[PDB]
Amino acid sequence: QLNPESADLRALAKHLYDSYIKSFPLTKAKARAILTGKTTDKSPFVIYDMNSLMMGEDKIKEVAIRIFQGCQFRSVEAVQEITEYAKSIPGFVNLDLNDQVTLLKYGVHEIIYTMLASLMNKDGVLISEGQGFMTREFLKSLRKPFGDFMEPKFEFAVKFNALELDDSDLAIFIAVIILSGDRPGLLNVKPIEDIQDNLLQALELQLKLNHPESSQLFAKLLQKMTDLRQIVTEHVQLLQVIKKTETDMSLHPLLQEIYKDL
Amino acid sequence: ESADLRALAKHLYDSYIKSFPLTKAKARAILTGKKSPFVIYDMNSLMMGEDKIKFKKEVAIRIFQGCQFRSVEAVQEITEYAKSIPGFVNLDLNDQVTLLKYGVHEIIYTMLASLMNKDGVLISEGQGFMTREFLKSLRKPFGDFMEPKFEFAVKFNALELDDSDLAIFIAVIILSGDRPGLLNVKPIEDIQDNLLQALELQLKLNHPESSQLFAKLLQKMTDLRQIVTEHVQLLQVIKKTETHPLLQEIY
Ligand SMILES: COc1ccc2c(c1)c(CC(=O)O)c(C)n2C(=O)c1ccc(Cl)cc1
Ligand SMILES: COc1ccc2c(c1)c(CC(=O)O)c(C)n2C(=O)c1ccc(Cl)cc1
Ligand SMILES: COc1ccc2c(c1)c(CC(=O)O)c(C)n2C(=O)c1ccc(Cl)cc1
Repeated sequence: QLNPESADLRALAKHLYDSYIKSFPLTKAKARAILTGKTTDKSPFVIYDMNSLMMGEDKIKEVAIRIFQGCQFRSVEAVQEITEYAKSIPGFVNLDLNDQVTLLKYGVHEIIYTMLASLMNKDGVLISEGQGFMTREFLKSLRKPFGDFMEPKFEFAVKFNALELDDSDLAIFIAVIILSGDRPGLLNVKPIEDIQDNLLQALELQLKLNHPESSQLFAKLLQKMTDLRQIVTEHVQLLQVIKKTETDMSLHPLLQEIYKDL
Repeated sequence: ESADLRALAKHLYDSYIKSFPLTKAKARAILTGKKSPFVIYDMNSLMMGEDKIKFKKEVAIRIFQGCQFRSVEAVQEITEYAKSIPGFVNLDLNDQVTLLKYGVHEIIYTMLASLMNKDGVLISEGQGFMTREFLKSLRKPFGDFMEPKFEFAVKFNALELDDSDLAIFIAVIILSGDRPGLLNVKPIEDIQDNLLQALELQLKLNHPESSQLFAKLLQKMTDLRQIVTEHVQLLQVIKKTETHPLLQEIY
């Protein structure tokens, strides 16, 4: 049943889950509760058009660019949360400082899209800490350059969410993503792969115990990692179109460094 | 199932051995040193190997075209192999075509790695060895079409997989249920599910040593698809060169 090796893996899964809850205010469990059905101030105000958007700004704490800026800041914040979480991953802070930067530089967006799926269903996405919900249709109808940014995330989210992972699963998966080893520019790949192998072992057991009847969930989840890369690249090219189409459009420095020479 | 997975593994290996002329074991012997292949390291050596070895104006272009000739050949070998995978033939015909159309490229690079090392690649069934430098020394954008494969190969070969491993991995690549246009994704995923179990057992029995090799191999699929997207890119750019009708059709 349980053994010395298996026991260390469960301890790691728990540590990671506990750190995950402490680092990310809006978990998938909370997201799903708001999306499925409640009464408490859990019910989100829905934005599906210009007027409703107008209304949401009064109920929630051109539009194309206003949505852009809001989504832009939330990513900066997400980077901060992910960065905080990364430090809790055993051995991560002990690695060469440059590699810590490299790992974050490349894992941050893959993680952002992974967790964003937790806030999405086929019809829309929770915003402003769960207070609002912006429909998929509204986002897809935005001015040419802007109405093409979210669909690819929704397409991914609908399929990824089909795996039915919960937060304890995601906590370990997110750690695996960060501690890659095949990221461009890494100095000491060995120590990084040793940590990842251990996280992989933890994720494998975690999925088997939490999802007994889900055959090869582990392999299916790992394959999803390719969907994430695709999302990142595609997103980058779309970002380049924006930089040129809206010379009056900014872009937070933090995000700008992540994308530099990516 | 313990035994049902090994039967599947053995079956794929046997079929893979029969569908693919040059195996990794075969190529490895030839690559490290175990008939010394003709080496193409520069222009004159190529020219010599052409009439001396006999393969099948402007070198960069002819080399690029030879890559296509071999790719098309490989496709038939892969198609035949795909047909030996249990369940494949019973799938909707259009899906089979969809799965092959999107999978051959991934498989081509996977297998191409078996014939590469950090210094070059084995050509024309091991008879030759085109050097990595000669390839990188090609002009226009041609001196950069093989390099990404080498970099992928270098990383992929580090897993030290053997033919029996690759046989199952290649079947997994073919039965990808996320290919665009599929009409009945279920059977495809049910087969890949069965193949993934077989691949997992195979890697644990064949390499007790390397921890999480199964997971590491699957992560390599991220790399593969990038090599492909990237390859499709260069191919379109190449579509901007002046320097048949029936051949252009075949390819
Ligand atoms: C998945 O990408 C998005 C897209 C739109 C977003 C957000 C995130 C967040 C943040 C979040 O969801 O956590 C908010 C608040 N969005 C807004 O709709 C918005 C609307 C008007 C203004 Cl002025 C500013 C922001
Ligand atoms: C959670 O995933 C996303 C999705 C879209 C994003 C971003 C992050 C970031 C932040 C980043 O990429 O670091 C920017 C700047 N996005 C946009 O360009 C954008 C354009 C138009 C609209 Cl309507 C909404 C968003
Ligand atoms: C699985 O599909 C392929 C695709 C391309 C290939 C090969 C196999 C092999 C392996 C083989 O042919 O045995 C080689 C050597 N490829 C070349 O890059 C190449 C380049 C220039 C010329 Cl002129 C000829 C071949």
